[PDB]
Amino acid sequence: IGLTKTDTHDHTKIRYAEGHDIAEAARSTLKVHSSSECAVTGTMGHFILAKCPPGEVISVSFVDSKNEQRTCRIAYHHEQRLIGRERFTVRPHHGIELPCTTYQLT
Amino acid sequence: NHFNAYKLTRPYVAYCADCGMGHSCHSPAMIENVQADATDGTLKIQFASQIGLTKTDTHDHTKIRYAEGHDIAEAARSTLKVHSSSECAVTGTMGHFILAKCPPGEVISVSFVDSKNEQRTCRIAYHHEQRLIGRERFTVRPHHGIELPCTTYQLTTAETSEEIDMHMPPDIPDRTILSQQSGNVKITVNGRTVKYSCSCGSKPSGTTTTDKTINSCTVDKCQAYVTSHTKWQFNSPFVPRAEQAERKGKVHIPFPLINTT
Amino acid sequence: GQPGRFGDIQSRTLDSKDLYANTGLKLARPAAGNIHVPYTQTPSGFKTW
Amino acid sequence: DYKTKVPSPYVKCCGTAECRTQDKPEYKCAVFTGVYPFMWGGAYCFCDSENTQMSEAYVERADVCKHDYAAAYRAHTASLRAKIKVTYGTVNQTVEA
Ligand SMILES: *[C@@H]1O[C@H](CO)[C@@H](O[C@@H]2O[C@H](CO)[C@@H](O[C@@H]3O[C@H](CO[C@H]4O[C@H](CO)[C@@H](O)[C@H](O)[C@@H]4O)[C@@H](O)[C@H](O[C@H]4O[C@H](CO)[C@@H](O)[C@H](O)[C@@H]4O)[C@@H]3O)[C@H](O)[C@H]2NC(C)=O)[C@H](O)[C@H]1NC(C)=O
Ligand SMILES: *[C]1O[C]([C][O])[C](O[C]2O[C]([C][O])[C](O3[C]4O[C]([C][O])[C]([O])[C]([O])[C@]43[O])[C]([O])[C]2[N]C([C])=O)[C]([O])[C]1[N]C([C])=O
Repeated sequence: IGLTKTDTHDHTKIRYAEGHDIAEAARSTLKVHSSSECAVTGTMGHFILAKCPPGEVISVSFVDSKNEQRTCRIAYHHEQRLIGRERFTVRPHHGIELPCTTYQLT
Repeated sequence: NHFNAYKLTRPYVAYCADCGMGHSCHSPAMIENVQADATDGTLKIQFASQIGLTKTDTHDHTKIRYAEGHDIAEAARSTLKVHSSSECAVTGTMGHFILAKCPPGEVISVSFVDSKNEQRTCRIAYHHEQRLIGRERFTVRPHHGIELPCTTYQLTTAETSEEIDMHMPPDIPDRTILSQQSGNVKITVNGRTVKYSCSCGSKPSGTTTTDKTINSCTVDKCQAYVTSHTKWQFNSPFVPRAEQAERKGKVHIPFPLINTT
Repeated sequence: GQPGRFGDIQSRTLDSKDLYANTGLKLARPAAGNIHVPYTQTPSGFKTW
Repeated sequence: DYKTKVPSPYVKCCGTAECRTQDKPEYKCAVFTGVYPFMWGGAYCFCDSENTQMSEAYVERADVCKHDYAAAYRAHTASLRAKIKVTYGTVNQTVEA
């Protein structure tokens, strides 16, 4: 993602393979969804990280210039982790600060 | 048609707990609470921006109002969404309050697109479990059978006997005033009233509107403020108040619940 | 008014202007930055019943 | 059901307030020192060591329970009414008594 055929840094378009040519397509039609419509958070290079609710599957679908919605799915037993001692699902607006491990957006 | 009741009302920006992930920006998508004291299953959600009224106080159907950078802007309703775990349809949009019916889950959220073409969302923890009526465990209204008494909300968009209070914004802090010289500061660019204050003690605070110079100190001494009001706001518990602690304005709570089947 | 049992709020009629409550309400200091009102409370007893 | 009405948290920078009470259900006052409120406009005030924050809240009867509520009663002796049919060939009446 991010790289048109001529070297540039586009924040919207994505390069893919069809007919072993180098075709462009923008991010304004890329969705990820496993059990709900997932929500992406950071998009770089040849990897994609995102938070989204647990389930059993995972999906990537973006649309090409011929306007089809090519996608592929795979099985993955993702489930909600348990930090601390109270199994929540949504960050509340006051509590206790704890050691966890997250990713950096650089 | 007239229903006016709103002529001095302005949205706000408050703090939230999630903005997509992690970083909790002070966002224009506050959710005060979610009242679920009906019986059918619907939710009466009250959130930050208000919908139905254009910029200068006229009834609209499809345009919405919101705030950004303490100035007023607009957007559309047909590009708003509400969901919990699956996308659930809105059933009523009026004034300041969202009204919907929605499947179970453990989160509620509202979103809409910005006039800068963005996707601002907001999520908040809340438990909504399917509350049941009668001695069955259904999920969809069938076609054959019997009926039972139950309470629900009515779409009458002008009705009395419930209210919240209204106040005025206290003062709005900023450091981003056009105040810069080599050893001096230049003391306005604005279109509204301003109160300035500092601690380089030669002149007290005042209520100037034209430019000045304070000739003395580096910029990390003075902080500026927007000052006395044009409209009213809601006494949300996330923004402080000024020393005018009153109950100046008050506003309908629409959709009074009534007996039905 | 045992907080969290039946009827931790009580009213002597539908529309008396005085009431009684033992909700078990306390307050805590905020965090760095966020302006809000951290309030600790026993949840409802009536909604529990 | 009840409700927790929370008015706005009046913050005073480099000063202190004094909360006069109110004849109200569980009117609770709390005064805190050492705060640094950090809103959208940088900081709210400009001071560093004398800042105070005022938070007040009370508990009140919710607005919808004018239509749903539980009511406890004391229960005392009762009465008895009956309805009989009095057929004896000659015209049969019904009676409550
Ligand atoms: C779903 O439907 C139910 C019906 O079961 C509705 O309940 C009714 O709501 C109304 C609105 O408040 C109630 O009316 C009021 O009732 C109070 C209680 O009634 C007492 O007094 C009456 C005298 O008529 C007796 O018959 C009864 O046994 C009670 O002892 C009254 O105190 C109110 O009135 C006072 O002022 C008026 C004048 O303004 C006088 O006429 C009264 O006599 C009294 O002095 C008022 O009448 C009604 O009682 C409720 N029903 C029942 C069975 O109690 C629900 O409200 C509805 N759901 C929703 C959401 O609205
Ligand atoms: C009088 O007497 C008589 C004797 O005979 C009696 O009776 C009888 O009864 C019965 C019960 O009710 C009757 O039945 C009726 O009808 C009705 C209508 O609807 C029906 O439903 C029912 O089931 C029944 O069938 C009969 O009819 C009779 N018989 C004769 C009359 O003959 C009576 O009751 C008495 N009282 C009077 C008032 O009559």
